[PDB]
Amino acid sequence: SFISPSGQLNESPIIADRDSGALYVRVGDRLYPALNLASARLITGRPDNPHLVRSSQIATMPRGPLVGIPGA
Amino acid sequence: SFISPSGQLNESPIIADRDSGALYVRVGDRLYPALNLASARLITGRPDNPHLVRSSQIATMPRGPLVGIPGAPSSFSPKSPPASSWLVCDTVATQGVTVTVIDGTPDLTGHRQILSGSDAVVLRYGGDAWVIREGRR
Amino acid sequence: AGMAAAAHVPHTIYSPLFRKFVEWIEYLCLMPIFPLALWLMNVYAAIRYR
Amino acid sequence: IMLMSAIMPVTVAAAAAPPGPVGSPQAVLGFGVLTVAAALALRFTGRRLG
Amino acid sequence: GGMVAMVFASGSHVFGGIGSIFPLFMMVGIMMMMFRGMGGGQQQMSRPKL
Amino acid sequence: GGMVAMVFASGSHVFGGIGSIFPLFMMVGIMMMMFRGMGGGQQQMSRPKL
Amino acid sequence: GGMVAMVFASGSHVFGGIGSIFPLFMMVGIMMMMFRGMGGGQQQMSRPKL
Amino acid sequence: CWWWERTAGENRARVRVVSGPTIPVAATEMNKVVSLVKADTSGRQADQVYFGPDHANFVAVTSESLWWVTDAGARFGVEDSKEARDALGLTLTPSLAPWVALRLLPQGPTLSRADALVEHDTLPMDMTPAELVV
Amino acid sequence: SLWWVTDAGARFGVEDSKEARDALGLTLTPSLAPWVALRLLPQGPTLSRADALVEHDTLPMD
Amino acid sequence: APLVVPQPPAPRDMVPIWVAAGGLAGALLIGGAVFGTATL
Repeated sequence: SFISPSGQLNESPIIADRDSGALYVRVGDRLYPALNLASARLITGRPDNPHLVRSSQIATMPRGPLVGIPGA
Repeated sequence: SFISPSGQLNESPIIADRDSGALYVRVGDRLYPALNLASARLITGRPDNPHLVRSSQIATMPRGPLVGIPGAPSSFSPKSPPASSWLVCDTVATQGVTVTVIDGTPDLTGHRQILSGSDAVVLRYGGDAWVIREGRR
Repeated sequence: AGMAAAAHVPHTIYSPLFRKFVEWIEYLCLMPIFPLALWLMNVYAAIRYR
Repeated sequence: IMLMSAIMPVTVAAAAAPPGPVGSPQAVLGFGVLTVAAALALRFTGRRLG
Repeated sequence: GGMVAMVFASGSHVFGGIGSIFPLFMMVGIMMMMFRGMGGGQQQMSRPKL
Repeated sequence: GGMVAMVFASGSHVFGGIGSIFPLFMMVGIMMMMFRGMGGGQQQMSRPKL
Repeated sequence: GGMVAMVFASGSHVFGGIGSIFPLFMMVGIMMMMFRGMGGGQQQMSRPKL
Repeated sequence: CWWWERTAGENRARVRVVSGPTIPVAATEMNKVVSLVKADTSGRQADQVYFGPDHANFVAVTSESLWWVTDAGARFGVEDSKEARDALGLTLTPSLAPWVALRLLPQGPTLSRADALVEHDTLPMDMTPAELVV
Repeated sequence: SLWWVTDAGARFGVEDSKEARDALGLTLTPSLAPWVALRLLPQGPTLSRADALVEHDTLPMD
Repeated sequence: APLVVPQPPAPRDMVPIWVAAGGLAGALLIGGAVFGTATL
């Protein structure tokens, strides 16, 4: 785990891609790409930081259109 | 301390806050916050990926207003398949229809079948009725 | 719990393996003091970032 | 035989006490009282050890 | 090992072949000096025999 | 000493100042094992048995 | 050492890794023969004892 | 320069005037002033912004209103309600600031839960932008 | 013409110039597609080096 | 367009947990008393 770090999905609702840095937010069973951290907190209701997740894991879950406030 | 000191900055022009996940781009001697990875690449001219940097370092460098194209794509991974396949689909309700676009190889299992031979279907459009067969209307 | 221990301990028998175990608890307690006190003083973080 | 038979009604009586649909919380006190009752009967009766 | 690693992180990379021979020979010397101190005698009273 | 001289001639200058603490403590550690240490087979007497 | 150095001056630089293993191991064999040469002991005469 | 100074709990702030050869920032820090875009050509907006030591991010003004100021020099309004506070954090008590100064920073949309709940396929383009010079 | 299709369904255009292709990392051979099928996805802004060299104070929301 | 959030789940009932936790507290304290006093 120290030689070549990675990550895995957990309960937390704010996640980010381990190698691309993109921000995503979970709503139900679906992942939505979010425009920024402010709108991600606001949507979810949890004051927290993004959790880095393996890029091959994020590709398996369903998606949706972009969400949030632009420029926040 | 000798294997990795504090002063080693400027290793690449695209950096990300190790704590906040924020994305920044370097121009001249300043740091500008960028809207997304797509516009960060185009501004810099390098096809790299963000390098994680400790938040205490980025607070010592001058800021700038926001930069880039709003809403541009956030991730790149080019792919090349052996063959290109696209489908346009229509499904009718039971007075209402929905349109679906399929990219990739279709799944022909089950009762799904190619409309070959004497098979046909009839539909309405603009008052007229059209017969579908041999791949033509 | 202290009064309970004080009242019962003087009139019971304990096998050597247990008496030898309470002795070692003292040493296990003494060892972490210096490594922990320097951590509370933030010295290791101060040195790693010189 | 009579003493041993009395533990079952006492046990289910305690296990059923929590409200709502049956589940995890019933088992916690149900098996708890069963544990204490058997251990207690053993010491003062001194028989049927097995 | 730390002294060697610290030199590589500076990029001097003077080691390999000609250079590595120093730490290579020097490593053997320490093992002999500590082995020599333990090899002071040979007799046993081990648990399996007691 | 040869390793340090070899790195200094190479121009790394990494061992200057506080960086010198690594060669220094090793040289001292070797000194303790060679001059003091413990007696051999003909010197069976020692603090734990005397 | 002379035999090794003369090859580097020619620029073939064949040593390192695969090649260096011969001169490295060969060096140990010489030390091992001188050790048997100083063989024996336990006479224990010395200026400080006389 | 006009100066406003206040200590928490004091009934009134101290107002003073300063003058000199250069803006009151040490020569070692002079190089990190931010230069705004200034899309509003009227005299109602500042040209530059500087954040010195012991600055304040979360601020309240004289019924009171709450604002969040970014390092880039933009200000955003924050809802007073428990939902908005609890979701962003901001539970601590804000510092005071005078409206005659705070109004000079450019304004963004307010961070209200009720308007964050939106979907888009594509976003609108920004008119009248400014050039990034390398 | 060359286009990029995102996982979320939107399509973005790419200016066919050596500097734009290499900056994004698209020096590769593209796959073919018919216009009747592709025209159905929503169209986003164009990707080009000249379009990205701009600064903004804050973004609007029409 | 507006986002469709899922309906929030109802919080679990605390009464069954409190009586269950109280049940062990009661049973162990009762059982311990008869064990301890008999030592006297």
